[PDB]
Amino acid sequence: SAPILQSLLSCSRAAATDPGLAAAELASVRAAATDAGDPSERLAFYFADALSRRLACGASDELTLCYKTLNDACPYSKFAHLTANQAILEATGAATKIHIVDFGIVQGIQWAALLQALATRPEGKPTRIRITGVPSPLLGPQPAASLAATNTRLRDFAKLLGVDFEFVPLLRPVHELNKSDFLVEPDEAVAVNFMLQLYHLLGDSDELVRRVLRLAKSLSPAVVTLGEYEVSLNRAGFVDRFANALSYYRSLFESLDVAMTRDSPERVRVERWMFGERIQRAVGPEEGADRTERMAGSSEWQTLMEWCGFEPVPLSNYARSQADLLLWNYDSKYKYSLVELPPAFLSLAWEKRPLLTVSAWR
Amino acid sequence: SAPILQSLLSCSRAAATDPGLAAAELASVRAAATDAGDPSERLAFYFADALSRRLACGASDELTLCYKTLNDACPYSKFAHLTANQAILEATGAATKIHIVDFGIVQGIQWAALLQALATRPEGKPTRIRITGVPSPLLGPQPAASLAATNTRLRDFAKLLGVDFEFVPLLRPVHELNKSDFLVEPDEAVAVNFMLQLYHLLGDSDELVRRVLRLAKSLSPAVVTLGEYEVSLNRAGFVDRFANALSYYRSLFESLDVAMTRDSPERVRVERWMFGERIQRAVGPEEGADRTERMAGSSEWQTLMEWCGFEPVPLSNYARSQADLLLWNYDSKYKYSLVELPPAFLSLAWEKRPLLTVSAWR
Repeated sequence: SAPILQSLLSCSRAAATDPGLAAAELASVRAAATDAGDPSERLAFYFADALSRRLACGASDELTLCYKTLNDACPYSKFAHLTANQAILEATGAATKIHIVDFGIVQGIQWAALLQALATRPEGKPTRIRITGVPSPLLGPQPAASLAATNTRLRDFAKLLGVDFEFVPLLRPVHELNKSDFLVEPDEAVAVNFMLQLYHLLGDSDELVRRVLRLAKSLSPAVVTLGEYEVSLNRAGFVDRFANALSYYRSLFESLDVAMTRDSPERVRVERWMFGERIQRAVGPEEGADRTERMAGSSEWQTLMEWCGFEPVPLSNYARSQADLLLWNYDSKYKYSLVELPPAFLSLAWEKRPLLTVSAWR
Repeated sequence: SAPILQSLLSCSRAAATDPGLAAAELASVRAAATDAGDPSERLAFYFADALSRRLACGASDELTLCYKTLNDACPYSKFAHLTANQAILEATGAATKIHIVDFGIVQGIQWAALLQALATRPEGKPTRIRITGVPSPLLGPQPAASLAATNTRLRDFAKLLGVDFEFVPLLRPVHELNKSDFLVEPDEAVAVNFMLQLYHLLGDSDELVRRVLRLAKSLSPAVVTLGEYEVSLNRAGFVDRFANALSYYRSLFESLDVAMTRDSPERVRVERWMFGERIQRAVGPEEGADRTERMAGSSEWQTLMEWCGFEPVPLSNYARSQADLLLWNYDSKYKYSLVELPPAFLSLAWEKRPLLTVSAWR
């Protein structure tokens, strides 16, 4: 472990104690840190900033560009989508009519991939596919242009498969939606998809994540797919959260380093506006009900899903191969691998540290 | 059309006439050209160089790196592989044992993709898949380390699918191989794959391309897939070849420009060692039997395939959708589209100009 990061960790520990943290210690880390240097230097830059802000207190455009950059450089979103899609395909094989509910849609590519897969599945192409999409916070407060374009794009794609298809959005806040808003029909199989979405609802209270998991369960889904960041940033106390976050973001920062140049502006946008802001939320001033954008590890998610009446579904026999296929062209300098977490999670890891975990439930 | 390119074209025309080309004209193009400027400037640089060499006469490492760069920046190889694989999957559905013959294998990714697809096909997973691979010239005169590693990688992948699998290489020159060398068995379906390979055999004479197409036919394949550069650089005379090549490479150079930075060293490697060398071969000094690395348009390929007793096979109903899916994340600055060429070719185009064409035959 790099000295700048060990010094940062001792800073967080000192900060949480009675004597407190000396300015010289934090100043030394801040001096050594750089948002333009190597991954450990950049990482310390954003963490030392957040720690400063914590001590001092006592956009939509950025994010959408960031999301696109991250997914061109890294296999995270593709891993998650394809692994979720394989679980949906297998769960819904006996159905001729399928209804997908996407809590937190960004662009349409997961569903374009799924449509292609459904068209060629063993049981034969479905006679109807409907998608109901709740826009991801990544699309901002003004998601209409983006959703309409995704709708058009998916409907044009479905025409090229010869399949009856519909897409509709739900724009009201999820906390106001009810079962009847999803317009589910008795003759269709439902799959519910939560990809990098549900962590937004974690809070001092579980009520919002409970309300939407109950809502999902009420649709009697054939399967519910969950894709989540693998880091425990919820109820743990500050010193543990700081350590958990530092290790997690160290892996993310390193995977950016192998993928993009040291001077890439796109890279800095991701590091500052996506990762840096998340770091501020996890390790910055805010606490209790004020602390937002929490994340949880896979055991905590399992506890919540089972609490809401779901049970684990094993992933496909062909989920590890599909994920290896996706990683095939990442040469030797990349450090991606797949890690199983119990009971039925599959996670994409960097240097054997799980970063993005996918699971299926019913 | 850019003035530097129109000036280049008039240069080629002057060169082929009796008066000849004036040094001032070619010097003006050479002055304006730059291997570090915009696509039309880089293009003129390599073409003006080749034209100079023509007038004056009266590696494996480079290429392998180039191939990797090109395929990380552009969808050409993925388009070709996935479209070929879909045709193989459909042709071999009724078979429980499949034997793939790959003339010109580079790395294993086409077959890893096909194995994944076969494992999930409607008819149920095959009981045995064998692959016989002839190494691509891109692997150089020393392909053993690369082939062995590909073999290992594909066999490890097949274990994760639960399918009986074998891979073997053929290292002798293709002009010495015979039907018995492929060890085909009466109970298996054979697919033969030529992806960016057969153009290497085109020559003043057709004998080498004839010999290998007859060899393929003798294996009684369920399907033969062909993927080729869409540019007529074979029997056409110099002024036509120069014009054809200039238009073709203009599209390739432009697609690199949207994908990579102007100062990328990787980009220059591709432009100089892959494209620049090909340009030298097409438009440089060599003629008649000395002219090598010819390329042909889709009509010429159809003539040759039919001459060798093959007939066109329609591509999948889901080949256009699969190709749209592959292109989904190329944003608006990219100019890729799909173009049908008769009778049954599918081509990936840049600004509506076909660049890489795939077809199936039997």
